Amino acid sequence: VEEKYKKAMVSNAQLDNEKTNFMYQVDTLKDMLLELEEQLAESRRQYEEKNKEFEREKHAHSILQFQFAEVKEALKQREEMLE
Amino acid sequence: EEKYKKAMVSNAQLDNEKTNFMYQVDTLKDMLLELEEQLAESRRQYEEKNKEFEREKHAHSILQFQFAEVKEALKQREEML
Repeated sequence: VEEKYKKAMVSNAQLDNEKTNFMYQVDTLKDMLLELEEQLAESRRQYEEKNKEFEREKHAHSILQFQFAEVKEALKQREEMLE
Repeated sequence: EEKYKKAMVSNAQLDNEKTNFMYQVDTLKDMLLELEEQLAESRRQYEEKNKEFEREKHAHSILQFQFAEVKEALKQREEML
């Protein structure tokens, strides 16, 4: 039937166009997904590299606290010995 | 009225393809939300460390000066012995 087949290929156009829109949609989201992955990986590097600096510092700093508390004591004992 | 069979088959196909894309949109949307959550956290974690590292460096300087003074104040009482 002319009219049944008409509506059908008219529907075929409706669908095929709705489909490519959803297609263009998922790909758009897919891109965003990977874009964010890139950013997240960037961010993880930063944190890691800072944390590494912060450790080197906290370590070095901790070595001094030791030597200082050691020399502070000796100093106190030279002032003690004379009085 | 003979290809009308195949127009309907092509139609049901397309409809279904549309549905599968729909589900994809949904789950991608979820993933994305979960992701900026993570990204944001990471960025926040960085910001606290950078602060933490500035604090450390700063304290580490203060000490370095104190040590330098107390080690030179000690040399003048061990060169005396």
